[PDB]
Amino acid sequence: SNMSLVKETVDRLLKGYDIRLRPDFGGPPVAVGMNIDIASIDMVSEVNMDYTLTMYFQQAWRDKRLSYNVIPLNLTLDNRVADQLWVPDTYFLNDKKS
Amino acid sequence: DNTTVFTRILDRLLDGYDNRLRPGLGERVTEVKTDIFVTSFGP
Amino acid sequence: DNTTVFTRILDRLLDGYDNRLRPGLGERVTEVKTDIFVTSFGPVSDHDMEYTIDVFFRQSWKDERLKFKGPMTVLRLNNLMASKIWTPDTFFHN
Ligand SMILES: *[C@@H]1O[C@H](CO)[C@@H](O[C@@H]2O[C@H](CO)[C@@H](O[C@@H]3O[C@H](CO)[C@@H](O)[C@H](O)[C@@H]3O)[C@H](O)[C@H]2NC(C)=O)[C@H](O)[C@H]1NC(C)=O
Ligand SMILES: *[C@@H]1O[C@H](CO)[C@@H](O)[C@H](O)[C@H]1NC(C)=O
Repeated sequence: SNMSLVKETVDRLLKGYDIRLRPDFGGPPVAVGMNIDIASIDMVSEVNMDYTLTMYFQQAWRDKRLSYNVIPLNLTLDNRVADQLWVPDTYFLNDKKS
Repeated sequence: DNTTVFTRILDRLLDGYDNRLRPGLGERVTEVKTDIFVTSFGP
Repeated sequence: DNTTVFTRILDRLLDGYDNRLRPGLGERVTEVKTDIFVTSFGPVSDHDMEYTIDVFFRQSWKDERLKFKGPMTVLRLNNLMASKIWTPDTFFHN
């Protein structure tokens, strides 16, 4: 079945996957493209000199190890598999509580 | 041994289950039926 | 395919590593070379007699159990490797 095929593909992808190493660990840098879809800017406080903003922060890179050529559909996995992939260590320098 | 047969059922139920794929990943569209029961409309 | 060789290096590093023992437990006193980079001196709360400060707290010790020999000189690893090795338990006295 198609479901078993996708499960086999995903299990093959995550097998032998080292999360400690970024894509191209011994080669050129990886390019991480950013998008932001600002939902709202809640409060602009003059007494704390801060401002709260809610955003849809999206990043897009290219990992060659997560490449499959069996199924032709763009897989959408549960949000818990992100604890088993490599994701860039992005941080906001001037944030206080997020 | 009723707990034993129910443990066997629950173990057979998650045997080979992938919780990263929605039901009918490439063969259908999932249909989530929703409902809300407001216990308290806050301030 | 540097991924496989670097995975092998990492697994050799953590193979036989005990993160409950400081580096040089028997014949040495560990020397932690610290450093601070204050990115922003926060508002001094006069009511609470406190003050906030946002820092880049840097530490650096010498661990002889993490010597390797590969193509790269410095392994810029992920922040999740830092939990499998010994790291000093610096706490702020105040
Ligand atoms: C700070 O952020 C990190 C990374 O975003 C969080 O690490 C994640 O923590 C969760 C919960 O501890 C981990 O999930 C656990 O996975 C194990 C399997 O190893 C499973 O047995 C547990 O039941 C649980 O599901 C998750 O793997 C981990 N992710 C990474 C990349 O390490 C951390 O929890 C955050 N801390 C706080 C205080 O927000
Ligand atoms: C996957 O996404 C790309 C870019 O959004 C799109 O061009 C392509 O058609 C998608 N694949 C499928 C099967 O829809």
